Amino acid sequence: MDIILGIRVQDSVILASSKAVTRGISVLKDSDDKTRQLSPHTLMSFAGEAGDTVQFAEYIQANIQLYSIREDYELSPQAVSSFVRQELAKSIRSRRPYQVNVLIGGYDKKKNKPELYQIDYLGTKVELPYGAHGYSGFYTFSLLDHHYRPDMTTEEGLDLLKLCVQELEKRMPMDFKGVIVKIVDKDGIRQVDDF
Amino acid sequence: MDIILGIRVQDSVILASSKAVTRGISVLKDSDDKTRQLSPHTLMSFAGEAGDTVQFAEYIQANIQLYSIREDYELSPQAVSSFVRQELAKSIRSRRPYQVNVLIGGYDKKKNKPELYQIDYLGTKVELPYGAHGYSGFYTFSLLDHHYRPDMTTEEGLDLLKLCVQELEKRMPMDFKGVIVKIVDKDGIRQVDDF
Amino acid sequence: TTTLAFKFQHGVIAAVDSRASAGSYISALRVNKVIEINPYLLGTMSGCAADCQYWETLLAKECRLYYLRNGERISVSAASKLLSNMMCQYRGMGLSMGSMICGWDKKGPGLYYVDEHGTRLSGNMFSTGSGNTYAYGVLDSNYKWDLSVEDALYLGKRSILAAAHRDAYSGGSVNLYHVTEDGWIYHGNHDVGELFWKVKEEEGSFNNVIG
Amino acid sequence: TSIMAVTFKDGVILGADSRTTTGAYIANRVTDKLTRVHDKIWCCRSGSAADTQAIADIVQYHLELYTSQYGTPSTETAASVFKELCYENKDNLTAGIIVAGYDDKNKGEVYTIPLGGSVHKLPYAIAGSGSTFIYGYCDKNFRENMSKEETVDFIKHSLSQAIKWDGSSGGVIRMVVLTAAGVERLIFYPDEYEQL
Amino acid sequence: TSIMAVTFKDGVILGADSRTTTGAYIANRVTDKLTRVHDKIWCCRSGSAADTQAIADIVQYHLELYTSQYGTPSTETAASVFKELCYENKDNLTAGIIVAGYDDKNKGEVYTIPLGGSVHKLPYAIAGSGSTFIYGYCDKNFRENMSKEETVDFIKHSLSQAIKWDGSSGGVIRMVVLTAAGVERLIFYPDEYEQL
Amino acid sequence: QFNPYGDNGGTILGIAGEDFAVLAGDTRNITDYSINSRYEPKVFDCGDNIVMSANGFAADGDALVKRFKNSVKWYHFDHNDKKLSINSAARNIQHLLYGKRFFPYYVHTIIAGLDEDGKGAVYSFDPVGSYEREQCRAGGAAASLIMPFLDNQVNFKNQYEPGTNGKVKKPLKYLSVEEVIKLVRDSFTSATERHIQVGDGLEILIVTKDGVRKEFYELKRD
Amino acid sequence: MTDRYSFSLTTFSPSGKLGQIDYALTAVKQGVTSLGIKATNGVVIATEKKSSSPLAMSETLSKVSLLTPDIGAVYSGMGPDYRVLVDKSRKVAHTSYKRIYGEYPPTKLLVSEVAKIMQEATQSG
Amino acid sequence: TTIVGVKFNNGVVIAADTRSTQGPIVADKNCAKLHRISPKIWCAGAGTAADTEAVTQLIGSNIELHSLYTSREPRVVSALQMLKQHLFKYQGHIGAYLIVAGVDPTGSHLFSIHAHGSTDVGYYLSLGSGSLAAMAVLESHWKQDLTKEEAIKLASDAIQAGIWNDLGSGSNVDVCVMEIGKDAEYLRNYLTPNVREEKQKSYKFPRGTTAVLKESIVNICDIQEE
Amino acid sequence: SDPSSINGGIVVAMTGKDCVAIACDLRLGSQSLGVSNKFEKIFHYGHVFLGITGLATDVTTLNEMFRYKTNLYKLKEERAIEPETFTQLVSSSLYERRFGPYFVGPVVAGINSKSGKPFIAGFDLIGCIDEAKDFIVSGTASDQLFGMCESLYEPNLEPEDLFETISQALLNAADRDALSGWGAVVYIIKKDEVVKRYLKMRQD
Amino acid sequence: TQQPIVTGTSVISMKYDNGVIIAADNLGSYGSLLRFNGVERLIPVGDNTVVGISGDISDMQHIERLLKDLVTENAYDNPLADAEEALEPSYIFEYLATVMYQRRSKMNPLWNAIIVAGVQSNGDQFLRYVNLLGVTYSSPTLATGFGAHMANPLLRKVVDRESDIPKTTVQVAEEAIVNAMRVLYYRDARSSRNFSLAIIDKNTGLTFKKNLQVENMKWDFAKDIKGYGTQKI
Ligand SMILES: [Mg+2]
Ligand SMILES: [Mg+2]
Ligand SMILES: [Mg+2]
Ligand SMILES: [Mg+2]
Ligand SMILES: [Mg+2]
Ligand SMILES: [Mg+2]
Repeated sequence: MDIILGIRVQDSVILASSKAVTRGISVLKDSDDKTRQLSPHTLMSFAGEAGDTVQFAEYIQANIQLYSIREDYELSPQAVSSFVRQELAKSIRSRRPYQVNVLIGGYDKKKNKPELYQIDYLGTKVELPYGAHGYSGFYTFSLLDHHYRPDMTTEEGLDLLKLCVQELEKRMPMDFKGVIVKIVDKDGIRQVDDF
Repeated sequence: MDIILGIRVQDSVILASSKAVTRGISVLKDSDDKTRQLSPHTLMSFAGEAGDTVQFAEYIQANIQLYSIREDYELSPQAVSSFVRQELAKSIRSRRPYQVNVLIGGYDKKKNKPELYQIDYLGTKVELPYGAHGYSGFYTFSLLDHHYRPDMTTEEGLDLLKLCVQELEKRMPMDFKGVIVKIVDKDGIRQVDDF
Repeated sequence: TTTLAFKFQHGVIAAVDSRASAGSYISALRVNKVIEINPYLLGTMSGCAADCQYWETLLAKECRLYYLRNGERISVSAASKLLSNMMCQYRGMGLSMGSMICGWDKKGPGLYYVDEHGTRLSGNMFSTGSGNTYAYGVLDSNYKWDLSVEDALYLGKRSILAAAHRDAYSGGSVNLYHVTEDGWIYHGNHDVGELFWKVKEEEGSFNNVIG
Repeated sequence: TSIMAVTFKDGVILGADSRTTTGAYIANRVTDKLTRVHDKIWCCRSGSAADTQAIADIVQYHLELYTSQYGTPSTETAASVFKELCYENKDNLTAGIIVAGYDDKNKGEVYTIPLGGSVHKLPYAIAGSGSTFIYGYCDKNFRENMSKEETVDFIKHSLSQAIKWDGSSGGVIRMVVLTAAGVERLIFYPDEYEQL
Repeated sequence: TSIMAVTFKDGVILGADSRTTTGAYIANRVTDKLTRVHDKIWCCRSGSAADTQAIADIVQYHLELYTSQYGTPSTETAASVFKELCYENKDNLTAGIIVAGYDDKNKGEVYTIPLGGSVHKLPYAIAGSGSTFIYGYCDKNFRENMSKEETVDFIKHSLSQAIKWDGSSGGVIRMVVLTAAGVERLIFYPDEYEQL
Repeated sequence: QFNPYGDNGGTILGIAGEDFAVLAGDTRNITDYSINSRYEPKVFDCGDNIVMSANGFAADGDALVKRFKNSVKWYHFDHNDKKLSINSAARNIQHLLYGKRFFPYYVHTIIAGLDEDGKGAVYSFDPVGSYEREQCRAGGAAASLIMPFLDNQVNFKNQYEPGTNGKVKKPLKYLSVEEVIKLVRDSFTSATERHIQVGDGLEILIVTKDGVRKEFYELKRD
Repeated sequence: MTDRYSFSLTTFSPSGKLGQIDYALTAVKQGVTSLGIKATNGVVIATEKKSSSPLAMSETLSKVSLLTPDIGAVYSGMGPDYRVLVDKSRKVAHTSYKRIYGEYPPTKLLVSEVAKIMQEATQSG
Repeated sequence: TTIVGVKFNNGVVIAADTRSTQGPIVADKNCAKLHRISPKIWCAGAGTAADTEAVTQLIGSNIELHSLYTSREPRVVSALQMLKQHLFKYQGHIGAYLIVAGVDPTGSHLFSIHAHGSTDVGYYLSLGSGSLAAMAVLESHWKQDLTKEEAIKLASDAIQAGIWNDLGSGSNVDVCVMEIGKDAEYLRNYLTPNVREEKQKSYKFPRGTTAVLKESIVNICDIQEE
Repeated sequence: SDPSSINGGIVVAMTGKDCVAIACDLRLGSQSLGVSNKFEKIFHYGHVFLGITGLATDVTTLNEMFRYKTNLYKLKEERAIEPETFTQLVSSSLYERRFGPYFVGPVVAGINSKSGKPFIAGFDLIGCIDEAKDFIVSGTASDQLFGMCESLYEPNLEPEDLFETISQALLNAADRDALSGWGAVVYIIKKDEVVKRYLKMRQD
Repeated sequence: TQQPIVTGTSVISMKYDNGVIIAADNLGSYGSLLRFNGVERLIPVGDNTVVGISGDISDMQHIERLLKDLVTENAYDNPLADAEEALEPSYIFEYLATVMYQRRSKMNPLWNAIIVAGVQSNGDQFLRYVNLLGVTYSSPTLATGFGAHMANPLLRKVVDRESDIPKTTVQVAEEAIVNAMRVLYYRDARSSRNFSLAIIDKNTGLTFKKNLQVENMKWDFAKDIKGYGTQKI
């Protein structure tokens, strides 16, 4: 559970997350989905220490779902990201912090804009056109810095994402067993089943 | 420079060695040949600490080539393996030991028999029908224990080897960038250029 | 230790070795590494025996209380989650646990891997312990969904044997279980010493070992 | 530090040097280590200056409250309060205290409370880093029921030697005399005690 | 260990206890710590028993070879040889040695060689773990040009106190007298010196 | 730094028969190279036809036995003087042990008795409370010396029937109480010869339907 | 200083003779007679104690020497050369045998070691 | 290990137990700890067993050569000096702790040696893990002008104290008596108070109990003629 | 990490009536991984047999060293080395590496060709000789072997009875050791015949 | 967790036919400094029990106060406080053992080794040990610290097993104890010449002996010992 990438194009946010889970010297699973839907138009991917990642993600999910029911209203991606950041900033000075890095990809229905937020385990939040955690950015950012436009289509974003994964697969020592790719737009969240 | 496999079939010895070389967090090369021809019918593959592997391998090569010229005669695989073992046993109690594990695949022209020797950096020698170093054996030996016969053809040995590599590629966390495969038989040493 | 479990057409197979060691000394030749949580739920055991025994025996308490309250059998997903949440309570405290929760509920046969970190993975095939790499080799090359109960039982049995042979800390005997919708069925204790020679002759495998 | 208390015919006398050090630097060369916890119950302090001041202040409070309720406390009672604080908080304290007092019923008494917080009633006591060098001298020269003048000489000569050999000790020799007649402070300067 | 050497009118006297310990166990209660390196040049040993024996043996060899070539060595020369070994091998030695000797020209002399391998000529010297407790007593009671009987009493009383307070010291008090008249060994038992 | 644990040595042995059970232990108590006692009882009758020994760190051993004896007393109070069955005792001891999972009783516990069908029973515990019913179990200092001998002489491991040459195993015939006691005595005599912490005396508690009986035997005192 | 004689002092002459060895044998010829006889249950070695002066105590000069508890030696020729060879022979019996095998060497092998030492004084510098 | 030495009227006696251990396991139940440096100089060793054996054999070898060189019987002070200078040089890394005793033309002697190279003189000494048990006995019963019989009794009693009370010591008592003007008498297994009792059962197996795969004759003979 | 238990393995030797026996397992491993089931640990130089447990590279090195030395011995002495003499040679050779030792547990077994007396001996890694009358044990299951031998052994066993005793001692000890097993060999040694028997055992 | 500061060395004891004997020296050491010489380390409880304590002296004084409080507490609302409901040695030991184990279980031990010697109501001898770890054991002879290594071997020669107890008189037992104290004074660097000895007999009750000294010492042989090997003078 180490690779997560995100890219915000014209009308959508695309999140790509690796499928591998390793216990010791053995790869236990090659189809793991490192993501949770927080609301119909907000998706969060995650990576960090074993256990903490899913526990934190599900805890956030429960809280946003609770808010949605109470107010009969979907929080904006910005509001959700701020809530998540505070929880991590809270957590870093706890007895045992939650070692979890996240990307939040959401489509704001009010502003009609896609939004990508990158938050690390310290509670360091930034809004970006594209982002990553760990070492993923070391391999991929030079390609994204070169090819990225803000007026890219979803299809062009997927093609640039394929190039990023290919570079990861070439130069990265670990085998991460490919990625699951999900798109967040005005119509909601869907998974690209062939990548 | 981690994965090296060996299998002795009816009339030949097959050595499979990974192609990857890693410096830090970057894979520098995906076509590295972790092997040296010691004599026309003797091949040695190697794995261990960076630098030491090639230096030790080339030092052994030079010594066997020197012997070949002096006596106008090719040493038996057994004789070469004993020479190599002594050099490593010597090395383990040196100021700075050579951290190198080897497989020696040779065809004995006198006995008309293939022979595979496994020697670790301590100078621990064993003659085996199939062998490996490090953790490589943890993934592959259960397949070899099941499928291996001493009357296998070269083609059957290659097929069993493919199954071993496929299992490594599935359950190993590291991307070792495939393997270079070489065959040692009565006619000498040749490389399988499509694997 | 070597434990495995896998899903297939007519349920899930669970196979385990039975060795316990204290360093190089073999303390036990016959520990039971499957806990019969209840007649419909099984749990494997690797890591600390006490943690596995205590927390899964307690899981059975929770699953029984669940059925009394709701008047319905607990799912494999829910049971596995109750267990994973007990672990997260003692996170960082040193618990050592790695087991497969095996069962059959409304969604069919189910199999969840749970460990001390709180990890909770659904899957078709899992193996844990010092000899898991050896068992995976036999499993991956012979596994089909289309397996018969007879062939599936042998596969899990053969996969533990592979580990018992090569792994120094695995051996003793093999325990088989088959999980159906009507409950788990025990398929005996099988000495590895006797099984090895039997399998060697019939199958032709382990040619390198003299018999 | 070099401290001592000595019982004699008319009561008890406390003695001390005046040097406090931070490593090899003398942070105070005119320290008063003879500390009043009650009218005629005093103590000599050694170890952590913070700890022994904190302890002595708490004891002074306890004995002041004791006096308001039950009248004048005995020297044994004062030593017991010191011990309770030193023993129960032994993990977090570095204090070596000698307690000395004069009753009319019991006369002069001396109690030493070393690091562990044990109590030992003695005819005389020596403590502090400099005391090590005068175990021989004090054992050979102490007599019971000495006169005031003899006891002053004994303490003066003893602490003189402790100061001479111990770098952590020095300055002036302070003394407090506890008798029926009252409380008398004495001070002796280097030019006096160095020529002994 | 408690050792000392004291010059007096007719020469010099060396003194020592007889206790050697391994931790709290007394491995030898009748040790001879007064060792002969030449006829009228002796030494008191403290520190590592292995080291001080090795050093003393080497010195004895050096002074034996010196004597064969150049005649009787001075006490200063003996101290110099001790110093050379202790100073040059300071990293690998734990030795505290007092050297004492009698010449006719120089009479009684005492040299102390502490851990670092420095040399100090003194009228008298004390060393060993027990010496700490008698710095005060010895400084107050030593006089120059004492008689043989006075010097014996001074050493007996001094080492008695060192033994009394130091657990690492004990047993018998051994003494060696170096004068023009010759070499005399003395021994004093616990029943004698404990009642002093 | 304060070490709350120690090692008092000692070796214990539990064997389950067909209608009986024995729990044996040496009576020597030690620290380092010293003998504390040549006769310090280590196997205890806890009531309800159950015998117990908690071997290793004696302070924890005594504490656990004391608490289990207490648990038997309160089981009678709370459940109308019902007899505590050996399986119920075993599960109860697991909870006593696991209750201190993060500051364990540094002992290897063995209990012995009869099950509810009258058959011999032995249960074996690790320091943190994992347990199992077993036929044969040695514990403590010389456990590694004794268990291989028991595998061979109780379960007839590696023994085959003469003439068949490995084809037919030696049949697992049942052992009498006299036969078991012989194997116990020879186990401890052999352990005494080769292990410095084993010696002085051997005390055996034998459990049958008639109750608990004791037997004592001298061991070498060097 | 330094031993600058790093070359052989014994060399072959045109006739194939090693002069210094022949001359050493001549010195042996001038030496006092010594003999040895082997019996079925023992061996005897003997020689004359040719005393250089009657004031000399000839008991203090040992021509027959113990090498090991079961091996003895006698000589003819130069006495001082013999004495140092006995010293070397006694030592080599320990260093090259007893400290290795925990027993004294057999006669033939101790002889072999002494022989080697004498050979080297015929070739070394 | 328990070893002692005791002086008496006309000589000296040394004694030792016979248990050698690796950790809590008894490796040998009848070990020989009384080593010979020379015919009338014997020593007993505690600590690292190989070191006590090796250092004794080395100094013993050099003592023998010295005796042959000087035409004199070896002296105890020579063995002592050579042992200590060897042990000092190795700065305690050679873990030999020895009690050295013997008779020579100078008289009878008794010394102890520590691994770092310090030596001591005494009339009674004890070394090893059971030295405190042995010394307790020696301090209770030793006197001046002991006879040969009294010294042997005292020495063996001191070893017995170690045998019974020290877990590091056990089995038998070995003794060696060195008297002036006499041959040293080595008394191997002088006391035998720890014989194992008969076992309850015979564990002799029926022939054919063990399963066998292959049999073959091993050629231990050399290459044959013809 | 511990060099004496990386590879695993065991050796046991026993004396009988006019005979000796020496036996060993066949396992070589890399900690948990079993590498070879044909790694014999008993060698012979003439009629003297040497078993070696411990670090496998040192097992091989020492065998080659003692073959080297016993061959030179034979050429010079004009006779085969005896068990008593060879024991001293092993001890001497091990102690010369006092401060950089071979991590091994050697065991000597043989019959003196002149006296006919059975002989066994054991060593620690630095050369200390254990010359037992009854039995010697070595390896990662030495505790187990001590337990087996102490109860199973009785003096003056006939060759074929000694075979059963030593075999059962090895097998059952190895089955209580994770790092021993994977086959076993037993040598039965008489004054002028030696029989070698491979035992059938569990392969886990 | 702490470290002991002021400490007391060995306590030694044994059973004899009609009761028990216990002894301990009067020293309070401050490391290698023999600081306090008038420390009583045997503390009687009633007329049937003596508790001997070694180790940390501040903790000993605390235990001494607990035992004093125990006697006070037992007398409360107890008409038979000086008869049938008096404190037994077994009651006193079990209480101390409970406290010791509880304190080690909180990682804050009383840094002591304790021997409770006494005679029960029925005349039975009581002798049992407890220490900072809560470890308890009984034996015909018991000793702490150095005494365990040097005294026990000597005392076990008198009473080697249970059956030797009725054959051992009070004179023989006291003689053995006194000799053991001498041996400890020869060989323990943290011992003193002055000691206390207590006898609890089922007939003659509690006899407490103060200000005893080690006597009949052998030192004369020291005069002949010269050098460390080769020295003659
Ligand atoms: Mg960030
Ligand atoms: Mg839960
Ligand atoms: Mg503070
Ligand atoms: Mg000053
Ligand atoms: Mg013993
Ligand atoms: Mg296995």
